[PDB]
Amino acid sequence: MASMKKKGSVVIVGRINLSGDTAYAQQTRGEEGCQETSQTGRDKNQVEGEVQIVSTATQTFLATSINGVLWTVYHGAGTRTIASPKGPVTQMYTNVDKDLVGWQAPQGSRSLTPCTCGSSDLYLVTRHADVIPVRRRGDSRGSLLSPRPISYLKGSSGGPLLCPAGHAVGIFRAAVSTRGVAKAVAFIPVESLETTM
Ligand SMILES: CC[C@H](C)[C@H](NC(C)=O)C(=O)N[C@H]1CCCCC/C=C\[C@@H]2C[C@@]2(C(=O)NS(=O)(=O)C2(C)CC2)NC(=O)[C@@H]2C[C@@H](Oc3nc4cc(OC)ccc4nc3C)CN2C1=O
Ligand SMILES: [Zn+2]
Repeated sequence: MASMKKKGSVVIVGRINLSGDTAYAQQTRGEEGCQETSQTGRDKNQVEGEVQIVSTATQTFLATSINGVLWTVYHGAGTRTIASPKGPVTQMYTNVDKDLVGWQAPQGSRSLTPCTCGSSDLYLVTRHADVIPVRRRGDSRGSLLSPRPISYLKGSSGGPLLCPAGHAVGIFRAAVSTRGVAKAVAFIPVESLETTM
């Protein structure tokens, strides 16, 4: 009982910059700072952008702000708090049935707008700042126009699927793997987010 440890907070360690004409990943915190911040839950770094790169002590993935909520996957964050300037912040959404969690969007972040376009021509943003065209195939699935090994998608859960106009259509959740090649992806649709809200 005196032995019991507590899990650290999720920590923002970077972002995917979609500011200009060229998407690129930026790192804002190194490994050691990440571990220190995960234990204290005190993150004093300025936050910017819509797509954050986040890490725990053992995993790294993405988190996306939509409608003032920073969304990510349960299989990445579990029930963890997220580090913030005033300490660990408790999740305001947790749905294991959707593989979905969410915190209040960090101060200084920018939120994506939920898509109302009804378009099936989507774009998946990875942690390496790749913008991958994806054709919507269902309420929660889409196919990569150019399949590639799952290695290229690993670590991008929690990243956004965007419509042509830049609206949020869903949160990247899983890849459908066929002999190691990712031909389709599964995502949490924004409407499922808007419902949980
Ligand atoms: C829908 C399932 C489908 C039928 C697939 N079948 C086949 C044959 O392909 C199929 O299983 N695919 C898998 C191939 C993996 C190989 C790598 C894939 C690469 C990128 C992928 C986007 C990524 C990702 O990047 N994670 S991550 O960021 O690296 C990480 C681990 C740090 C966080 N998601 C990803 O890895 C997921 C995680 C697992 O899925 C779920 N866990 C949970 C857990 C929960 O509580 C514990 C509650 C709900 C839940 N719901 C899921 C759907 C396995 N995942 C696959 O994608
Ligand atoms: Zn749209």
